[PDB]
Amino acid sequence: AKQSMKAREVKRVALADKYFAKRAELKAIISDVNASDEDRWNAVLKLQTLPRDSSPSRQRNRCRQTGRPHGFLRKFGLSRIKVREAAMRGEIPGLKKASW
Amino acid sequence: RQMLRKATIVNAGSSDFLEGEQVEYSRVKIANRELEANGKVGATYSRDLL
Amino acid sequence: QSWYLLYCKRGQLQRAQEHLERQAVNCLAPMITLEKIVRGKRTAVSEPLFPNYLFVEFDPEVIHTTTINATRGVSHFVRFGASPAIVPSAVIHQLSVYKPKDIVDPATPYPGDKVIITEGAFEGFQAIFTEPDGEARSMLLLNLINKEIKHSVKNTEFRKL
Amino acid sequence: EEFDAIKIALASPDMIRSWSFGEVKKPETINYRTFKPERDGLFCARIFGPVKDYECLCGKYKRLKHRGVICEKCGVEVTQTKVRRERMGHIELASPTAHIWFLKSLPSRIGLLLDMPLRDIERVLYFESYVVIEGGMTNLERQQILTEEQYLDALEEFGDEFDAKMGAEAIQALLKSMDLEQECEQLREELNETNSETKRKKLTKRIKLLEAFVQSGNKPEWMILTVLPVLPPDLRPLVPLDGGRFATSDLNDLYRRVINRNNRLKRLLDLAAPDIIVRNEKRMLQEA
Amino acid sequence: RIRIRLKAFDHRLIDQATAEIVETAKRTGAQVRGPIPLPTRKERFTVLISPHVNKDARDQYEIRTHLRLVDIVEPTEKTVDALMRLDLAAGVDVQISLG
Amino acid sequence: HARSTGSYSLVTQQPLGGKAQFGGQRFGEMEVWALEAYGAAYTLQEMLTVKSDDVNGRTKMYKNIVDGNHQMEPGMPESFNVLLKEIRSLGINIELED
DNA sequence: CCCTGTCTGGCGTCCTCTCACCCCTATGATCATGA
DNA sequence: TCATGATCATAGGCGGTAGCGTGCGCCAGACAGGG
Repeated sequence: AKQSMKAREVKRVALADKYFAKRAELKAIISDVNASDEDRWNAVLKLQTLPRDSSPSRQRNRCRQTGRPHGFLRKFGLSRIKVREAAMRGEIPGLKKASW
Repeated sequence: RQMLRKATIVNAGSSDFLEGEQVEYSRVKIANRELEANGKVGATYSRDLL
Repeated sequence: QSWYLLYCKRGQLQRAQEHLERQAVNCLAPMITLEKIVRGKRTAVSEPLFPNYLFVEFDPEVIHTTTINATRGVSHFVRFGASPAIVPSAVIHQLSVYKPKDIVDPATPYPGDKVIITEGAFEGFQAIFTEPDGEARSMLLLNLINKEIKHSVKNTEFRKL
Repeated sequence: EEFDAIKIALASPDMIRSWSFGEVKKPETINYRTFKPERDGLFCARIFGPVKDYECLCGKYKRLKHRGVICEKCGVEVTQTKVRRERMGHIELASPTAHIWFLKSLPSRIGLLLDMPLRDIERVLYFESYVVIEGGMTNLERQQILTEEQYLDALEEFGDEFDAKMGAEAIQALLKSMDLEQECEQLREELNETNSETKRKKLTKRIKLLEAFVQSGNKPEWMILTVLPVLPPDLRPLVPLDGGRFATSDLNDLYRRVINRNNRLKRLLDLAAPDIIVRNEKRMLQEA
Repeated sequence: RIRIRLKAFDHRLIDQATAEIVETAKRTGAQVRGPIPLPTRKERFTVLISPHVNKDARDQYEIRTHLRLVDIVEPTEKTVDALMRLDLAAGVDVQISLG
Repeated sequence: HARSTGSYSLVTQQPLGGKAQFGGQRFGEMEVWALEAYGAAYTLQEMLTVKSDDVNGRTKMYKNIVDGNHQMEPGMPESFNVLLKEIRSLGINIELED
């Protein structure tokens, strides 16, 4: 992937980090059935106000080395290609070719 | 010889000494030897015995 | 015959201050309580805060000092100079009642303190009194590759075994 | 190794901190249950190193293929005991302290640096007078030494912007507020203009000191110790007399006295000094 | 009683670690429970090995996390305290838990 | 009395003094002057670096003597490092340039 | 400021050999015996 | 069972309600006294 994409993501991550408490509180308010209607409306409008990159559902998991969006794995934080390279080169602990 | 080794300056001249400084003799002799060898004016001295 | 701060000695006020408070003599020192687990036992003693600093009222000339020397209360005057300096009594005059700094009991622990927790074999590591609950026993505040347990130790032990 | 010169100079407190591997804080030397030393007194292990070679105090590393890693229990880098001959520690003095070699060597370098006789400097450094710093737009000068009644006068009439201190803090403020360029220019102009033989000899000695002090890289406030070094523990050895006791060397006694007096002064500055009281203890520390 | 959960990728290494802890226990205290083998976690992964496109071309890796449950029935003064200074070989996550 | 290689003192790594302590004779100051007065330069260098003070120098010397190679690796006196630590333990900053 | 007295800092051989000496006193705590 | 007395072990810097110091000598350079 490009440098720019990586930068965008980093930004998005930063924003998620920043606004977590507020966004979660707002979600809770909106959910809370034992609450005023006007308050709920205020909450949903307030959610709208916050930045979009603040959402965690915006950020895409990439390879931590290449930034490749597809073929990702969570345990390793790497795309399939780089993961395989890692297995071969010995740098992933415990990982070896499996047969059964 | 090792007694009368210091010296005192009278005219500092074109070097970087003082009027009442007590610098060692071979230092001021090489200093005005390298001043006087070119087209300059050296630094003159006077000896004291320690 | 007045208030004067003197570097003195300790703990035996009432005799040199028998010489003194035989008169209307005045004496003072800063104050502090001490909770100190001396030897397996918490002890509480509100003793003077300072070392030998102490305010005594007496009169210099007619009563010469070498006669009175044979007693405590005598390291020497507050001087800042050759002469025995006339001291202010700031506490007596404008600063009567104090020590709201704390009762820290200088360097002796309160609950939650971070110091040595075990000696003998397992010590070589400042494990922690997450609570000096009661000086008795528990299983250490130890931390390896599991849960952080708290003290492993008996009465005189959890601190300096 | 290879070298062609031995340079000598004054030592900044950052230099004494950068020599030092730790800080001595307590005056105990040995445990005398075993002879394993007390942390972290004069003889230490986590300041100065292990007593035995590759023999960690806690003991966990003793392999030929396991060298370089430090200990975690006692935190003692399993190395050699020769390093207890070269590691130094430092003491953080609670109040600054005048070095004696620049105060009473006859001539006094602090003396004919400040243009001030030695008796006034001794009466300021031992907490029995007052010297003036930052005199302000008042009747008082800069290098004017005072007494108790005169400081009462100057704090009644001028308890505002006037200032004056005493002890080594006052000498440190005098030496730090010294401007060397102005003193060089003023002494050169005076010896151009005054021309009296007593003043000639005295001021040419003072301008020799100032040119030798400006041309080098020293600073005047480094002559007042803030941080004091300790000698490494092999060079001040604690000999046994084969009788269960240690007739100690004189150095450990001296360092033990300084650390006792300094810890008591830290505790007395902690729990507040009784007004005109935080002075006797600093006099005792200066004299130790 | 002290349950101890050893986890590692290498089984020989974990075995070595189990042994060593057992020795540590046995000298100081008494009645070590024993080194019980729990099930191993075989976390498998499939990946495409081609850079661009060959879907049937694949490699299947796995990580075998091995578990060893060691238990100490009587915690004494000396025994529990031994372990602090007795760190184990690396790549072996231990997990002690008293009670 | 005679001494090839015995015990060494603790604070300054020089041999001990006396006979009951198995010690070596003091090569004093006037003998240093008397070897400056000749042109003996290597004799004085081993007389106050190899034979006396420098510990790595004297172990190299002992290996070289029992192998037949008469040669000294000089090094530095360790007591000069003690002088550096005692002057350095004041407010004085002594160093070694270059 | 120009002497002239006082003051306090420096310094005072080398090498070796032998011997002694290198806290005791006071206070507090614990144990045992007697009432 | 409780209280008192005796014995043993462990713990710090003139000792005292002052005064101890007193039998080297020269030189030298700064600090200050007198005029």
